[PDB]
Amino acid sequence: AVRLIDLENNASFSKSLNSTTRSHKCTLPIWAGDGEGNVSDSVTLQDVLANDALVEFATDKNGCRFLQEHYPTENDNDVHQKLFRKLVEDRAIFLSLCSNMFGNFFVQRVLECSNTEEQEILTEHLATDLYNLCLDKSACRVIQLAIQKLDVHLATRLSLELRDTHLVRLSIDQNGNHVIQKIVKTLPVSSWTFLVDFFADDDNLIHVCQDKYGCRVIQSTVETLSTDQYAQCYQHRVILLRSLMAGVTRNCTQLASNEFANYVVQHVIKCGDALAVYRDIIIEQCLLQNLLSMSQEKYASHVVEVAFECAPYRLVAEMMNEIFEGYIPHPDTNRDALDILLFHQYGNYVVQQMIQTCVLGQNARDQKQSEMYGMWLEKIHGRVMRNAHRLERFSSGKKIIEALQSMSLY
RNA sequence: CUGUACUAUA
Repeated sequence: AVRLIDLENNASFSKSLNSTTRSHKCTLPIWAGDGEGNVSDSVTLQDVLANDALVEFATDKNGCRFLQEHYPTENDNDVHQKLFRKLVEDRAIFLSLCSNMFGNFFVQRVLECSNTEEQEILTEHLATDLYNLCLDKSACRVIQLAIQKLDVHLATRLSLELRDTHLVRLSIDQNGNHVIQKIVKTLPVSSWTFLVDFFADDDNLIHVCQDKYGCRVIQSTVETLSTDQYAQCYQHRVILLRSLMAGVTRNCTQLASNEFANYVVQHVIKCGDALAVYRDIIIEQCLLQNLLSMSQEKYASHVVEVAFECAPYRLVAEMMNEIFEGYIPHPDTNRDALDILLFHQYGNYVVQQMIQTCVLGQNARDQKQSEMYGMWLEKIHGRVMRNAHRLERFSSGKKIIEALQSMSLY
């Protein structure tokens, strides 16, 4: 028949008429309320589409809960499609609803029901200002649900927008860190290798690693790059881990004594396996020659404690020899390192661990190692006995004496 | 006389 070109009707009054609300706090339009901030029972999704009020419901708590509850999950439903198109016609409106205290929860809902086609236009909108969406307290939850839910090439294309950005700022941010960890915990290393190249710099690693939030970023990266373990005929992850663990090893002395970085150092020491070489470097270059000072610190004494727990015998021997005979006695008190750590409110925990390691190590298969652990336990016992009159009045001394109890130091 | 962090939105 004859062609019919149906243009859409111009309506530049919708926003001006949906800007009228009852409460100045709510944004729900007055045609849809019941007077009490709730959504009237005659209101249907066809009414929302007809009055062009998707934004105004999404910016209100009860209107957005209405949208989330009645949003059709099926991708071929007509109302689903019309609502999705209203969401994504304007990029700036979409990025406003992502950054909205309430609207984000709707955006996450359309992610949960999405198909590759929808994910493509969602990804293209998010990529234009991904970094600022990651800093936002509301939009970062959208970004993380995207990283989980998108097809892997789409999420890769998204996370690559973070390259050449101020990643120190984003990593130590209250909101941004959980994005970066999500990337590292979900996407293939090929999608975030620029993070490992960024943390290869010493300055960036220290600033990010010595932070409330960035130390969890560094630890999540180390966990993901090391958990590969075997299943690898080649490497790649080993070279990336090596590139990162290099800076940790070069700056471990500072990191081990920091209020936050101590936990990353403990993870490296405690992990073993693929991190077991790096563990050894940390003890030989940072802990050794500094056991007495680090065992007196609030943060580093946990590092010394896990180092006694997890080290191989050949390093336990050097640590024991440093405590027992590696320090000059105090000029006025003639006090050695062991005497200091017995009565010290942090170092007592180190002494309790030395005893535990020597007790567990008596059951080792090698005879000489068993005799050496027995020798070290006997040295600690003698000093505890010469100071038991004072140690029995402390909780720590009661723990120490009960640990040395009824032993066979063969 | 007992000693450290993050685990964030209605």
